[PDB]
Amino acid sequence: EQQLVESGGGVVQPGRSLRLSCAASGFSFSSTYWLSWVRQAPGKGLEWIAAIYVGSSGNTYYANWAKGRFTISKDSSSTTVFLQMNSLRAEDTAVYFCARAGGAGGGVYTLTRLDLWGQGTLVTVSSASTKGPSVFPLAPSSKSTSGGTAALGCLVKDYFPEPVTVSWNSGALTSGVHTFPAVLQSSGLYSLSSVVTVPSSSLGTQTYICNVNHKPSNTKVDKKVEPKS
Amino acid sequence: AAQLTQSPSSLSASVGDRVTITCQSSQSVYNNNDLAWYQQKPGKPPKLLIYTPSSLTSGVPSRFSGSGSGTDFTLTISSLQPEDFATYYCLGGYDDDSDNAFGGGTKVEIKRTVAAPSVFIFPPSDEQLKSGTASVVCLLNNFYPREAKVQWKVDNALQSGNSQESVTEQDSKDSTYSLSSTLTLSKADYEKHKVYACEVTHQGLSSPVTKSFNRGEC
Amino acid sequence: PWNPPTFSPALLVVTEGDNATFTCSFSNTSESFVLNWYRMSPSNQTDKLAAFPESRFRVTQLPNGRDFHMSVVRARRNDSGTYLCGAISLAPKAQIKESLRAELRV
Repeated sequence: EQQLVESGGGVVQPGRSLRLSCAASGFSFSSTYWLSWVRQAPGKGLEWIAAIYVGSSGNTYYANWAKGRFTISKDSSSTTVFLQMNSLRAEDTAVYFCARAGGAGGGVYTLTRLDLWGQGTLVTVSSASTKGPSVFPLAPSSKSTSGGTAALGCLVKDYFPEPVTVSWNSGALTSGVHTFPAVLQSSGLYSLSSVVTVPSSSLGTQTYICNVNHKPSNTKVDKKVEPKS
Repeated sequence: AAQLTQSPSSLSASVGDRVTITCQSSQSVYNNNDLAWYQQKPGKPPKLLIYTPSSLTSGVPSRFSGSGSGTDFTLTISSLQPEDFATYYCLGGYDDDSDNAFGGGTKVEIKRTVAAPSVFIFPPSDEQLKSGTASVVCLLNNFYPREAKVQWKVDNALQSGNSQESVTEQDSKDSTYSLSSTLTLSKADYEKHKVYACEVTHQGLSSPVTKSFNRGEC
Repeated sequence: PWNPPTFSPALLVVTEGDNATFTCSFSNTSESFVLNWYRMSPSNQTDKLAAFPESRFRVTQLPNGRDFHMSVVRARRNDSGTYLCGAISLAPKAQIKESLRAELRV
């Protein structure tokens, strides 16, 4: 029943600040416990930021690179820990996890013994503004078919921020679907591709629609993908 | 200042194989064993596997073991299971906790037979062309291993800086990869030229393969 | 090299209604720390009974600096069981080191 839940993520503009929260459930902050913030940029590795002793003394511990730009603090009365992030820069876009160390019965505890984690919250540092994608068909042609299988798909271009979901035929088509990681373009907008491989004999007998959802912009697109003349 | 180096950055293995991942520190970790290993799966938080200073009574199957003391550490998976393919991270603690850091991680992926990519090319849609922008995409499907080189050519001029790509995780049925590359041009530039070519270099090809089209030809 | 505290003696035998005193020794290292007194329950869970920075279970520091008296005031027969102490260091290095366990008999 013990839980950590991170909140406060979202779009923040470079050079500004953001405060994140870690709300704990199932235990009290009196002693034996430290809460840590750990981050992970899209597609990269884990990175430890800082930790705080929950309990009266409130000692803080900061990674060398984070000192003077991040501030960690606590509120025992609502079992919540805070991470203050200043002078935000683009490389700070990441998922931010809080993790707990400590307890009793385990013999030895240090800050490397992080045995309880939240799901993390996404912070994107960017000056772009919310924009729904343009959905374009990747039409199946002789140049996309081989050995009984044809490739078709949807290009979901120029949206902000993450995420977007794609499905095919309202969810009836699931085998052969490959949706790719998005790419961040120099415009500051994202773009991704979703392709499905289907029998060559089905084209012209079976219709294919990709269903694109971008909730930040309240965009919903059904794009029929068919062969071209 | 402590720097923690993890090797290799990725490896491929089959179920049943023994894998060793090593982790080496600039300076001795605290009390010579303040070091842990973590498993992470896509979209999921990391999970503690090994806590060296007091080996866990948790649910690590016997096949996981850590060794090493001071500055060099090893994670061994003696009989790799399907659920073990994941990324693994070491985490070092030091006399000053301000030095604590993760290693860069080791991705353990599924080994298979080498397989050359199927390559497909898609011209920009007529919908997008009305908008003033042209995106041409090149799809690489069913290949192994992951390393692949996509080179765009426009009228046999080799493109740089106007394309981007991304790769799937290993395919759930045959453990291959797929790759999507997008070359993006202005409509004006797209309509100045004729031959759009996607040239692919991969281990499974004895020499590079090219898929191309002439705009206005179909 | 971990040097965990000690919990003296491995076995107290007492009679019901009697003062029972364990003694937990956390060598030197007295600059920023908390010391917990635990009892294990049937299910191998750890229950805090008192702590040095702080009435049936009293923890009192000794003149030594390093030695601590951890004592049950009115012994009982269900107060009986297995105990240990935990040293929580906050500086220079964040740490918990637990003692080995000892038995109370009464």
